[PDB]
Amino acid sequence: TVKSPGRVNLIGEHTDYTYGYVMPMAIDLYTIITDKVQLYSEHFNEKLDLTKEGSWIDYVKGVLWVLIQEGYKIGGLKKITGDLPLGAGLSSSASFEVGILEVLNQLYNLNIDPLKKALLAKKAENEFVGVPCGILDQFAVVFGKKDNVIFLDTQTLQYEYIPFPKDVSVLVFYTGVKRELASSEYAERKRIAEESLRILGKESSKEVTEKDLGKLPPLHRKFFSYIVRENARVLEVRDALKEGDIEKVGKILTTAHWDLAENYRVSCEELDFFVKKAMELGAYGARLTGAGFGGSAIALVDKDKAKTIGDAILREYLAKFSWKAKYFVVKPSDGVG
Ligand SMILES: Nc1ncnc2c1ncn2[C@@H]1O[C@H](COP(=O)(O)OP(=O)(O)O)[C@@H](O)[C@H]1O
Ligand SMILES: OC[C@H]1O[C@H](O)[C@H](O)[C@@H](O)[C@H]1O
Ligand SMILES: [Mg+2]
Repeated sequence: TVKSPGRVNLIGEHTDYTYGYVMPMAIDLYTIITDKVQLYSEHFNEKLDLTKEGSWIDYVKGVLWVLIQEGYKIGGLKKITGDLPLGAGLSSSASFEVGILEVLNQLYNLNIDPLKKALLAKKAENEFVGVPCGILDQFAVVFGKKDNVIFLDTQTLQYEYIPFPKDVSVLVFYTGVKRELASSEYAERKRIAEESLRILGKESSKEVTEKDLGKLPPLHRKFFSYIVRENARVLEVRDALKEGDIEKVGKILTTAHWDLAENYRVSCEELDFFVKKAMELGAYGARLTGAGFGGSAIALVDKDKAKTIGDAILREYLAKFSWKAKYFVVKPSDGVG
């Protein structure tokens, strides 16, 4: 049996597709996997000689395809339970991918080293399932460590563990919203960023200057100016956190949210409602997490106060919107084990 965590991004959003900085954490809500390929998906109540079908099994088929293309000698396997909500923005995708991968890693004794576990799970999701996405999710879910977040330079895969204060909790709030446009909006942001680097002669958003941004056209400059600003915030969250100044960390997430919401235009009414309400109830800061357009948000909150805050925002939110929102008081966790 294998426990694969989900994940949350502390700071550094829409940054990995230009090879900038990122600071995920694995969280303590999991996927749990228990001759041919025949699996029971407990959530769905349901299913080597490798076609896409249009169903969830496609994540399973993409990992075996990716191990085989790489030459590993594996076989089949014969149940999936879990805490983790699907489609919430807590990357059940990556949890499931690398949970499957590590079952094979353990059984068929592949002794695959961690960073390849992540790069392998991400190729399965990019090439097999049709879904674009940097290394954020797979890395977090594999490299998570107990009382830590992971600073990652995604250009160079150079990472650093930074203790997250034990008397501070990350409040995860799932809005219940998954907008249908989210997918093509992600790809547009991504298309536009790729183009910007290309116009500028640059290879990463770490390199980009004030005079560089002046050379981009209106929308490209609006979108890329945000990324250059996040990169800087990540570095500032990095120092703040290593001094245990969680109030500075919190102020920075807050700035980040409104830069995301106004400029990169990937927030929505209900993420903003959560952030606004978190701040009326004493949070250090709060901010959407993941792609945007719905999904989940985080608030930094004292541990002793977290359930009272969450319950307050939940009821406040459920009076305003009809979606099935949930929240979780979450602990930074170990990656796949
Ligand atoms: N426990 C699971 N059992 C079966 N399928 C799963 C499981 N976890 C994730 N999945 C599959 O992965 C998808 C997760 O979707 P995704 O678009 O990446 O949203 P999220 O960001 O939460 O991962 C689900 O739709 C489902 O097809
Ligand atoms: O930072 C936002 C985030 O959006 C999605 O979650 C992708 O899977 C990530 O790679 C990253 O781009
Ligand atoms: Mg996902």
